[PDB]
Amino acid sequence: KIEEGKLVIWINGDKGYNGLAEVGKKFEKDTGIKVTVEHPDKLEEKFPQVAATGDGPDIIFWAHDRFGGYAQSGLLAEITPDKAFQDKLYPFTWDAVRYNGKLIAYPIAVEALSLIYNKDLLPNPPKTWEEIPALDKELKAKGKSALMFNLQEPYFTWPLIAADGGYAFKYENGKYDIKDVGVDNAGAKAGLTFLVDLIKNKHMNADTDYSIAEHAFNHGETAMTINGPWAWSNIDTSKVNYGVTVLPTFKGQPSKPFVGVLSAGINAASPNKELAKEFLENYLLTDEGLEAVNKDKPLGAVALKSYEEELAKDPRIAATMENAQKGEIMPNIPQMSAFWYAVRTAVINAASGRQTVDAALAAAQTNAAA
Amino acid sequence: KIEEGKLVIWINGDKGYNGLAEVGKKFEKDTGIKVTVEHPDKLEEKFPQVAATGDGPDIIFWAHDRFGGYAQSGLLAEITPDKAFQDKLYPFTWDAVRYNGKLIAYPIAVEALSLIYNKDLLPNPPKTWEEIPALDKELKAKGKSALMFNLQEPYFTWPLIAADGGYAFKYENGKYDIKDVGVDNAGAKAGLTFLVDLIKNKHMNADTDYSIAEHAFNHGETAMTINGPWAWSNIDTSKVNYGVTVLPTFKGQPSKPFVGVLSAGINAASPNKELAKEFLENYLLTDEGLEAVNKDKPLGAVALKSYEEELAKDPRIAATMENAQKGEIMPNIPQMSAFWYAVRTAVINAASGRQTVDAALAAAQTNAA
Ligand SMILES: OC[C@H]1O[C@H](O[C@H]2[C@H](O)[C@@H](O)[C@@H](O)O[C@@H]2CO)[C@H](O)[C@@H](O)[C@@H]1O
Ligand SMILES: OC[C@H]1O[C@H](O[C@H]2[C@H](O)[C@@H](O)[C@@H](O)O[C@@H]2CO)[C@H](O)[C@@H](O)[C@@H]1O
Ligand SMILES: [Cl-]
Ligand SMILES: [Cu+2]
Ligand SMILES: [Cu+2]
Repeated sequence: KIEEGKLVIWINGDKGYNGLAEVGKKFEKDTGIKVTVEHPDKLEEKFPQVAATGDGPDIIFWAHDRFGGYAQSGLLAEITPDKAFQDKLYPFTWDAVRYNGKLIAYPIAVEALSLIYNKDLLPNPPKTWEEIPALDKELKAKGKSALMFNLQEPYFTWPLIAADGGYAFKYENGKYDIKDVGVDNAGAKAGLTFLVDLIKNKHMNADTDYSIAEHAFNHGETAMTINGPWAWSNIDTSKVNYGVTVLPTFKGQPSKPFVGVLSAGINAASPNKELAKEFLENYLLTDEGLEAVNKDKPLGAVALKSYEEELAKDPRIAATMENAQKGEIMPNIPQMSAFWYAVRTAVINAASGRQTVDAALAAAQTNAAA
Repeated sequence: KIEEGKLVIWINGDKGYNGLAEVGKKFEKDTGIKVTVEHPDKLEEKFPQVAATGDGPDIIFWAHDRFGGYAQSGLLAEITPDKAFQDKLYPFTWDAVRYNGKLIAYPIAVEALSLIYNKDLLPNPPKTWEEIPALDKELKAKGKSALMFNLQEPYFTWPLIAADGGYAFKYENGKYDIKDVGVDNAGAKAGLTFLVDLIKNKHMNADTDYSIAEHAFNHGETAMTINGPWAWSNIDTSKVNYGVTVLPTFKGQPSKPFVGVLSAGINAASPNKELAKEFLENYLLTDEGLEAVNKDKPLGAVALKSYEEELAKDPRIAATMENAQKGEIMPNIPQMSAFWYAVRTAVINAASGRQTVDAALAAAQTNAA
């Protein structure tokens, strides 16, 4: 079970958990309540397992797409901000955390992937995916590469897969049709085929993951990476002269990243719901609370209107929002976990050459629709 | 082709490359010759590909096991230390880089994996692999795990596989029989099966890699990890109260890590062979040079006698040598790269459940021979 009189928070290890811990220290200084911030592996998978038994964190942070599943499984407390508090956050961010008519988490920030590039190696970033092999040929001659990014998580490859027509679930008449999946269509096939060709022609390696790409970019081994706002801090530290910009187009069309709203849900089994509410509304979701987290690892475009307006002039955030507008907000429906698992397998199997692109996506299509 | 009048060095990203760069800056300061230290991805695969076309770095750092393969391909210059310099290093480290009667690299340091444990979480670490499932169950109740280590590179799982009888190439009377491969015998199958069982029982995850394990240990999420001396610097930084100790036994037998001698080879295509020799003999392989590297990322037990003497009181190094004594120094023969590729595939396939242990090891056996 969950311990009373304190708060346990889970957040992913790529986020500003040290900053969040500082907000927690302030909370403790004011209320005497200890806040423990943890970053378990696979937390988005563990949470539903442990929460069902009445254990786990008081508060879970993740992108909003996971939350409908958690809500449908009875794992989340309905949140009860008054109208005054609601007015403090952008309406579209509340939309991301509304499920079956109820608010099931507090929205924190809007995230989208951008192209990040080393201005020393590449003063002019490429407008198109198609020119990346040419850039890589140039750079390979200097002992570098053009582009490295996490190929192990479909989140990162999705923008390209979606560009020419791939989609998750078709929206119609105000709801997602979970039986209409867009993962094995011509557009999705074109996008994944391009990625696989990049690997076949040795411009990328199938096993490149988050840490490998981050290392390479931050040590100037590769001219570009694809990543979210949380990654800017480590780049700052590495002293690389970087820019953040619109993702490359594919077949003349915008890459379409899936947009996540980082959100904080309260465990239905928590005996500290009021403390969790006070922490989130009166400490984290303030100018100063968001600053503490953002200073650790940037959040993106925060849900709090006041602080968002303050940071909006940041060109990196402008780029983030440009990419977000070109993409689509993720659904929060329970079927999303099945979608992501299916596409994850498809990309890994196609990238490694274990399956053809056609075979991989045909299977994912079926798997995603249950 | 390689640029004349400078030095390009490749070394793995887990080593003290910044320390090495400092030795390089000292070289440039004294000679005007710029030294560029790089740490490319998959450099042990990269080097032979580019060196075959006469490009690549002037100097390549890797464990000695890969060097016999490079030499047979003609990718390395024979090196020419006088006897006075050779006597500066331990004969057994020179043995590791002797191929076809010739010295094909400079030995730098001796590496072996040890068990690293969080003293606060686990004051008395387990002596056996067999007690790990019960330890994990107890720690899981506390929100921790018992053990996380890199399951993606067979280097890290080899000690368990070799514990009860597994081996690469039969070594008899001072010679390796490249036809007598021990990767699919009862011992190796017992070892790998125990590993796969840990995963099946959720005590470990098949996808755990170097970064995941390092993060978990250095943030106190797991009580133990398995790693080499290069890892200690990041643990120091993390403030985890750690100890370095003997690997757990399996079926009553010591884990048997493959011991590596970090070594520096000179590209046969380098136009700077003399500069490279100078940098290596007169700058790197000195108490000051090695200290610079070691202070960045610990080297282990260095090949240079004088400096090894000076660091030998370090209990972490003593534990490293105790594990090394229980293991086996790697062969340097050309067949090693085939051996490693085959075993890596087998461990990953068995761990993921894509193939049975028996089938994975049988394929590796065939591929390695
Ligand atoms: O890759 C599938 C994965 O995508 C998204 O996860 C993102 C997350 O939104 C970001 O905040 C960041 O942490 O990177 C993650 C990808 O590694 C979905 O939110 C997640 O449900 C899904 O499994
Ligand atoms: O995993 C196979 C791999 O094992 C050894 O590589 C070690 C290396 O010796 C250490 O210095 C350290 O870098 O970790 C490596 C494992 O990731 C062999 O030397 C290497 O040939 C082999 O592929
Ligand atoms: Cl819907
Ligand atoms: Cu963590
Ligand atoms: Cu590197």
